[PDB]
Amino acid sequence: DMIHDAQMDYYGTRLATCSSDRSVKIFDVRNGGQILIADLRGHEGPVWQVAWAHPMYGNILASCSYDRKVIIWREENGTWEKSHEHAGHDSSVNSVCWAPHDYGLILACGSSDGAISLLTYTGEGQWEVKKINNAHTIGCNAVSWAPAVVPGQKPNYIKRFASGGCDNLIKLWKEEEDGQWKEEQKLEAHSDWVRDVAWAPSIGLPTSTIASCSQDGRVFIWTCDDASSNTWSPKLLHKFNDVVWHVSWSITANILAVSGGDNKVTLWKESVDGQWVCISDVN
Amino acid sequence: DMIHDAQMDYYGTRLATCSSDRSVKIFDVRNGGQILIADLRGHEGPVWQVAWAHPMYGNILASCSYDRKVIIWREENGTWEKSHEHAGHDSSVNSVCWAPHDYGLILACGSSDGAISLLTYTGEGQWEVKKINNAHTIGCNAVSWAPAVVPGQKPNYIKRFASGGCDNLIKLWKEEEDGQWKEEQKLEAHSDWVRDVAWAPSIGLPTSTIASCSQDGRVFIWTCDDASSNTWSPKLLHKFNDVVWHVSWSITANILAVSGGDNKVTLWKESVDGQWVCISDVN
Amino acid sequence: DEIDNAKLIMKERRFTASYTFAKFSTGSMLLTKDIVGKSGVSIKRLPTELQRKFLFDDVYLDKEIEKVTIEARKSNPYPQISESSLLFKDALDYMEKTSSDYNLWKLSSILFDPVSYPYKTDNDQVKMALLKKERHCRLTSWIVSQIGPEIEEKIRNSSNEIEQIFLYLLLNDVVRASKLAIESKNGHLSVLISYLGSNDPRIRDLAELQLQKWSTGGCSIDKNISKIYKLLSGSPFEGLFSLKELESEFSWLCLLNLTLCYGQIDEYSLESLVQSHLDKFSLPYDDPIGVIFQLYAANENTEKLYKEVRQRTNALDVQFCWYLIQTLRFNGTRVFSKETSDEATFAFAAQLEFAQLHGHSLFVSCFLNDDKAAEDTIKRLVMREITLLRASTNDHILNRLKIPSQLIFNAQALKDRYEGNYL
Amino acid sequence: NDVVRASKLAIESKNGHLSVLISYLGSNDPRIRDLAELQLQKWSTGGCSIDKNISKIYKLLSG
Repeated sequence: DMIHDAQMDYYGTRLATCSSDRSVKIFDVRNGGQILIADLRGHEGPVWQVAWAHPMYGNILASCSYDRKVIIWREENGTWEKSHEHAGHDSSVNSVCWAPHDYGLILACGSSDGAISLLTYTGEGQWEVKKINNAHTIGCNAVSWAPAVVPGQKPNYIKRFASGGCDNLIKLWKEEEDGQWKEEQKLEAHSDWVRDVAWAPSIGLPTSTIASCSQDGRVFIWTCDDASSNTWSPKLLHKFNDVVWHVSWSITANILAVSGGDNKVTLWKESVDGQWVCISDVN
Repeated sequence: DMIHDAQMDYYGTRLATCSSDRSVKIFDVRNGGQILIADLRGHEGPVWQVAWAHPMYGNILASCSYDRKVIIWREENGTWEKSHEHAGHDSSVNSVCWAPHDYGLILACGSSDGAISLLTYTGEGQWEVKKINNAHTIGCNAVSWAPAVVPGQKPNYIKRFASGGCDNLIKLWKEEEDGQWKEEQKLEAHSDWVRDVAWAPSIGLPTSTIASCSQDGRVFIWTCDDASSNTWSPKLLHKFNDVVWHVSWSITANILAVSGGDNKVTLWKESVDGQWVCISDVN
Repeated sequence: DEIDNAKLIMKERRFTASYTFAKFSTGSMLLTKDIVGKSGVSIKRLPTELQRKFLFDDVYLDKEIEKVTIEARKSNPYPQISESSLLFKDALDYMEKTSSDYNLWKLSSILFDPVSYPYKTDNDQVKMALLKKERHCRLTSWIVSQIGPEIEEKIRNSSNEIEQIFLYLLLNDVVRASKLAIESKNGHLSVLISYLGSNDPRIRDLAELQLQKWSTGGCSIDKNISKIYKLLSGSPFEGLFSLKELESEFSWLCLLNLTLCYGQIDEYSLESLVQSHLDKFSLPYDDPIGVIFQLYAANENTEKLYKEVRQRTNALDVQFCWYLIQTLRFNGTRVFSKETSDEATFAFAAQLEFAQLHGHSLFVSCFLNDDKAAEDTIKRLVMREITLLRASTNDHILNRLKIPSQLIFNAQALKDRYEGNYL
Repeated sequence: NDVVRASKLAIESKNGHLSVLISYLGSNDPRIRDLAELQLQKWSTGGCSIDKNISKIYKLLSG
């Protein structure tokens, strides 16, 4: 009936989907045409967000759900099975996201109880779970990983990742070089539930950005002028008289796709003048 | 083919129209249905804006044009004729507007040469023309009259009226208690041609406002807190990636109808929070 | 072969292919250019954003006038409201008992609509303590009717009689909660359950001083027998064996019923009492019956809260806002500003404009405090829609509202004058 | 001795002031006591015009 999130695969071939009926379908789009392939059923509640892993580790898809569980589906020649599952949270799990392929293979999941887990991968069917209890007050909705920025070979990374919640704060995070994550900062400006948070992927440029949308109907694009400037100054994109649900970044012109409001979808580009404009409405 | 401006009459019965074919048509809308009545031809060039006068003076309609002339059409029992004409400007005449019915019957016309005329009415087929030479640099586009605000009986009014132009400035004006108009102030912020200027009619409230749109694609709402001192602080409504053409004020909730951009028309309302939002798109 | 100036004039003006226009008109209706008109003037009207059926019937607008006293202001003849006996109760009748509406309304009709002794006893220390409670009951007696199915049914679920009792208490049903205590051979409960309705420090301490000892090395006691003793302690949520844990399965409004029935933590005003429950718990998002409580809870900062609440206010109906501010303003119930009042009166009086209902527009508009704007609006509203306000909208409204004689004649003639040359 | 269903009714009939007393009924408060009795005495003057039931109920408060 109604689908929730749907993300295309890496090389732009398959396309995973999931909706309230607890079913994660994986179509495949060779030449504009859709063609379902598998229907992975396994959640006692609707599935929320879905995320494909970097083809560097075979072909992996991961889906989270209101069933308090997260499933990771592997593939071994047409064989779409479950190579692991993680039910380490007490409530719904609103979102999932994979860390840039350099930090290895790490999945970041935020639940509706206010926690966050971080599945790292170790050799075989084994997954450790360094978890962040009470990271948000009422719960967590969005999780987005900060771009893979480089500092013996295979350097240590400032493994950061943001995440907004129901407490109205968009907390950034950092892996302390010892073992655990400590929230590097909180971002306030949203007057209601932070619906989604998206770490715009640095086009090589050092001006790292981040965008967020919430029930109030505002989309802010937070910014760190420089590196270690500790500073994130929010700027308003636009306020609609209804809630904004998702926000994803285009890949090159930093075109923000704003999904929220009137069942519509808008696009925005930062103009040569600092101000953000709507380039087109989508339907 | 393509119409330019079209304004309904006072009691909401007739509806004057005009388009590039130099023809000013006057339909009449008794019960949602349109019904043309007269086709007043009289301009050697397309007609731009049109304006109905207050029924207090019989039924008058006035249309300006690129033909450097302004026509005033009277009515005397189905008799739609011309009771006067004024060709006092050297170029196109982009807009016309009637002064609040208290200042008598005055028409304000701005031409493309940079001037402005002010037809006042005296007893019979006679019209004086106190004109404002070089009021704008490249030309004038919009003319809007300030609300009829009250200060022997029949008090003297601070007869003001704004008007944007091609010089990017939105100059307000004032009738010096002697006889002529002197520009009370200039309003800069528009980076290109001021397309239209609309003096939002004070809902009894003393917070007089004004809105303007221009080729840059911005709409500013100049709000002023006047304690006898001009201090008009512009605020941005929205910038579109294309030109905005017209702007008219609703009559009670100060709902701004924004006509410009994608052939679309949007509506805006100042929310309890200071920021302006789009309430609906019109089509 | 001659459309060359339509390339120079169109190009000399900067006039691009996409030139569109839209303008509102006095009748408060926009005109955007669509190929859908003889000339191309799609004359769309502006949608009211108001949804409540009884506004379209004269009987309401009519009857609701009789509720007021109109008097010309001190700076002109334009009418303004002197005295209005307008209670939320009034509204109750024109609605159906099912909608959250009847609730939101019937609730305020309790929280704010005034309570009163019916006979004529005059002991202020008493009459003040009676209404203090007549309101107390009326409120719980209501919540008992909302959590009704919610719990009444949760009881068909338990082969644990002790738990059943505690659930019967939740429904402020001491009688059937006691009938059970005895019928199960759990008599000592029926006793306490008796004291439950009143405040006795002996019992208070006997339950609490008891509870403290219950966490030593003495288990196998029902979570329910304790929950019940807890109801005697006085404050069940900030308790030594708190009930804050109930939150997971009981809708917030059930817990509240507890803080109001057993939660008497102090013998003070009900208003701040409600405010106490809120301090410990959050509340349903987008819920009007919820907001209404906050509005009743924050008693002195009403306007400060209302305004503060109005920023996430898509739950509180513009008509309700208006109606609230006015039932509070004309009964002396709460503190409201002139700016906020009229601010929210244009709000409503405008939707009614947009709903071609100039009976309501004009009527509401008389609630304006600003003699300038009041005159200002009325002159406008009438000057334009006289015919619409005459011979059939029940024939009188204008005079019924003490409008000015000169304006009626003045504006009327103006139109007959107009129609004079159109016919 | 069923105060709860006796009150649910008092309010459902637009006879609210009862539901109030019915509340005090379960406990001893001299204020109420006198408010019902001092009231009753006045009820036999010239207006012997109220339900035999409303009185019977106030009577339950007299003591």
